[PDB]
Amino acid sequence: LQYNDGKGWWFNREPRWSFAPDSNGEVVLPNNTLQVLQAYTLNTRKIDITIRAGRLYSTTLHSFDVSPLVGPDGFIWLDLMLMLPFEHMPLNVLQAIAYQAAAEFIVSKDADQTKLQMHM
Amino acid sequence: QSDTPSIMAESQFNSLSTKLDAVNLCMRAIGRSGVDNLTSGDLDAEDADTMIDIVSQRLQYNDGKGWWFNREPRWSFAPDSNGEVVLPNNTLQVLQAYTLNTRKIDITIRAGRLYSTTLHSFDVSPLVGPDGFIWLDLMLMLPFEHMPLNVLQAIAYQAAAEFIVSKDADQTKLQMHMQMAANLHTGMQVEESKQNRLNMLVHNPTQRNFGIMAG
Amino acid sequence: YSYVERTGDGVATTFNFAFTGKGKGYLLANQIYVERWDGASWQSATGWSLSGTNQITFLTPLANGQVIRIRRIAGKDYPFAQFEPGVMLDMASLNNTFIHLLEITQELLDGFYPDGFYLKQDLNMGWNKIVNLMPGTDGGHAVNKTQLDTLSSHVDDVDQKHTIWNDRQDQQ
Amino acid sequence: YSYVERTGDGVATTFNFAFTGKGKGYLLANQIYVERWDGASWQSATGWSLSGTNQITFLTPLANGQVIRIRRIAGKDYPFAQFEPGVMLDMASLNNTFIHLLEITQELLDGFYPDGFYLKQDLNMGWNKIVNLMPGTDGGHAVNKTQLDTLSSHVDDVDQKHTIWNDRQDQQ
Amino acid sequence: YSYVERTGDGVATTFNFAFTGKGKGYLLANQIYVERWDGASWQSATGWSLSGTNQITFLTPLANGQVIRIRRIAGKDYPFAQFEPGVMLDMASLNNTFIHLLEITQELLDGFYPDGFYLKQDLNMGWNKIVNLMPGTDGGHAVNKTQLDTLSSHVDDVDQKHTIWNDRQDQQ
Amino acid sequence: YDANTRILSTKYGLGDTSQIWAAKVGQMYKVEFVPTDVIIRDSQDRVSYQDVPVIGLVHLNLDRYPDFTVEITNRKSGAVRVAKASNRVGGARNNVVGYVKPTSGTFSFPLRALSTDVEYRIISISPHTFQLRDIEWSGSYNPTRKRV
Repeated sequence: LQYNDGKGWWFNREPRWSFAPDSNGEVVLPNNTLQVLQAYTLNTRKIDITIRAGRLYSTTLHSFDVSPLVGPDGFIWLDLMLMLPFEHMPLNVLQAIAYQAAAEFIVSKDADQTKLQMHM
Repeated sequence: QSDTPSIMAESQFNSLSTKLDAVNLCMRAIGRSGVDNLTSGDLDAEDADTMIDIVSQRLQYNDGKGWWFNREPRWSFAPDSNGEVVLPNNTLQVLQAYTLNTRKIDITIRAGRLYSTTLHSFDVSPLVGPDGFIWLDLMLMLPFEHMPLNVLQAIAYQAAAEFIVSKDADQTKLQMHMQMAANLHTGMQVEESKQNRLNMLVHNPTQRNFGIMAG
Repeated sequence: YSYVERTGDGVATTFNFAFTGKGKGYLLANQIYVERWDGASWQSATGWSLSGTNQITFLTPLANGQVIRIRRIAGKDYPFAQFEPGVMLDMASLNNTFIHLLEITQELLDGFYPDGFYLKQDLNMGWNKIVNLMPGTDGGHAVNKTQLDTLSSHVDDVDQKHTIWNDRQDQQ
Repeated sequence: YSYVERTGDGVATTFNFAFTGKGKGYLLANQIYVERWDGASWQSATGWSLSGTNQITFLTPLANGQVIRIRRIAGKDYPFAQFEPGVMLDMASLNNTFIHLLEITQELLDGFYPDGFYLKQDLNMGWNKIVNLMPGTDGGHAVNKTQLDTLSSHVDDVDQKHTIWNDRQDQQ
Repeated sequence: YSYVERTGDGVATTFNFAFTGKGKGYLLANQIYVERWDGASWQSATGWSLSGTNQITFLTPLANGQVIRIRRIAGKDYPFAQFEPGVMLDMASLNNTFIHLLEITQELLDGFYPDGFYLKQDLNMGWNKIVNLMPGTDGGHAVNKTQLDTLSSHVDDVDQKHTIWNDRQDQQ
Repeated sequence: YDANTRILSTKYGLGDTSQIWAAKVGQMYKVEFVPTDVIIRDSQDRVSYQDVPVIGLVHLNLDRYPDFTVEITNRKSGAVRVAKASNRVGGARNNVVGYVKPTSGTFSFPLRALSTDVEYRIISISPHTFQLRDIEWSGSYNPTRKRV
């Protein structure tokens, strides 16, 4: 539900980062990232970034590392969103998530039509 | 001093990434609880395993092209002196590369290695590009792992609905899963174009050509 | 232990492998991985099919003296079984889990490491030998004393032709 | 796997890491270790605090080009949990123990060796190269091809200056 | 950790050892193994016996300057305890299985390796050092800078002879 | 068990090692059970031996049971399938390592065939009691054509 349709809410999304891939090669994405995009600021060429298991990938270079895609005098800049856990949430999502999950919970276990239609 | 490190260090999100959790999720809405081990000895355990594998490339293919992670740009094969080139691992589809001064030649994929219909020769020596290793575009199949977190949720719900209709016959449970999974697919397909963004101009050959002239 | 080496020649198309452990020696069919020795590199092979419990069948017979290596790679990131309360607790998972966790260490004893591996710390061997090295091509590669003998041989010949030049110069 | 490296370039004060495993990757908050590279050897950083699920906040922004890495340290002596008579069997402890036994393996699997480590026996790599090694410093340290190239070039230098020295004498 | 270095020489016939773990620190009596170093290499000791749960006694006093080590080796191919349907789980086997799996990992943390161990793929040094290595014996062995230093010094010695024995030519 | 010396040796920890404990030893006997096939009984009390429902799941209600196995056999293909059941379920009282107390519960295994096509056999090899209370089947019934 946090990811919703495409980009998430205001508290999920995080602004531009800096990953600075090592000498070995590619850089590792932190825990769970719903989606990662390159920063779209000026004077930056559009290079495809794709996320495989954990650390990312480059389809055009076709190599697992991303060392050749380091930008001019800037290591690497991209935009991503975390998935923060159930606690430390805006209180509105807390109630919204409960009813949606409970409504689905109804029909996992037998529920009356009445209970399902109202909760949905 | 301060309390931010102390309190939220205990916080836990426990996102779903394992194949087994998808099977366990698929093992709900049906009755019995999920299996602890992928292999186990329960027949329904491997039945759910088969569903995940089958629905994998079905979903990953969309209609025609898949998402951005299935994209694989220009390849080079350089077919061996023995004969034709063998397609790497399992590929959903194969398309010809579309660079300049490249005539259209037919490429068709048989078991592994490809076939050219016009030549009718199962080996393709002469249609190699000039100093080029038959550049072409294809689409690998990633396993259940090595995929974004959202597509994992999308494939699980879609597979769960197919398991229910095969296993059980209930209108209420089936209707919800089909509707709700389709909601996630559109909610995920919307960002695919939003990612790797493309526009009318530049990309369209006739629009860019018109743009350069009279400007 | 895990890895098994095999040579192929003739019409033979079926090869048998045996791993340490109970029964078949492995938990999943996905753990089996096949490699072919091209004589220079660790190239992977294609066209192999698992026909039996502990044997594989190729589509075509191997050529003269072809070398293949059947190894077994286990899951490197998650435990085999995930335990939760309220689930059908079976004992087979416990036996499989211990074998799997024992298995992940097994190939490490053999000597396999995942790709992109480097010892980033200062290692020590406590005064033990390092043997069986090839000559290094790039400057970053280490060198055995075979190159050292060649360099020692090189300085000998240049020094000996130095001597013969002065020896005939002393005739003058 | 276990280690995540991050290079800060000005302004930035929050750095993220990702240990392998389901969910977070580390069982307890004390398992995180932060080390800083001063250009010579890895030192232990100070002032860092946990301000996220896997993001840490430094007191001051790091200097441009500074290289640090994040490690997961697990207990290497005792099992995570012990089972005794008359107690509820806890799947939470059972799951945590298996992760604990695994998480020490990725530590060893990625080459992270404890301080004061040296293998007591001769080791051979079976016709495999050693790569990415700078020139040694101590007499007991190994030497790579670059040092051999330096010495070989010097032998050429003494060879060539012998030739110029011996040739112009030959005219008299 | 697992190994204990003991230098007991003269009169004394019994030695006491402590291992990391619970209680006696070993699963079975046969795990304990003794090594004696003769000044060149390590080999199995003779005449030793296990006195009790800890500490061992030799039949004769060790010679002056003798050094021995007490190691803990455990079976690596098989899990310690295998479970069967319709039997009862006891705490001895359950705790020991984790102890055994923890024990085998610790053995690799001490640099102990089994016989017939060789790497299959080349390993990346990642810009680090090699220390305290003797000069090699066969061409397949590695080299320390001591051999390079001697070769360079030997090269210099001939170069000095090249100078002076060509110097007297100049006045001639 | 040593045959020559007719002595049983055990390495398990039975408690205090300074006392003497007593144990029961003897031969074991299998328990075999085969319930009848299920046929739909209409309200007018007439049978259709060809109109056979498709069994989806079988639920067994038990009061005291050790770990056992259920054998599935097919009269047409001849393949045999074994579903192993255990009395250990997470979060329950009978989960202590000490002893698995006799407690009630339920167990479900799939059949995946016509009722007249396969048979399921209950096999138990354990010194503990095995009490089978009720057997329930669940599945799909498609009446292609109505009964007389």
